Amino acid sequence: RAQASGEVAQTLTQADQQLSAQGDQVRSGLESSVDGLSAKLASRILGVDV
Amino acid sequence: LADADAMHAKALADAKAESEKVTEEAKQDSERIAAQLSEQAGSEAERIK
Repeated sequence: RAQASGEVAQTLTQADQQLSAQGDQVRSGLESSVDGLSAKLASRILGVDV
Repeated sequence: LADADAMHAKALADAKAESEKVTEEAKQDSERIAAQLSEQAGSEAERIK
């Protein structure tokens, strides 16, 4: 039980690190995506493209 | 008195034999209970994983 708990905690920590880095990269991409996403959302809200 | 002394000797011999048999059975048990608890430990560890 203790060994499994320790291994699980280590896996959670390793995930919290690597997955956090992955999220940073995906956030960097989303930063470029924001402009187009907002433009299309505004176009839909107004209608008539734009 | 001779028969009673022989009965006591027979009782001691049979007690030794029965104690040996009981110890063997208890060792086999202890082994099986230990195996079952080890399997339970593995199951719990895999559930936590």
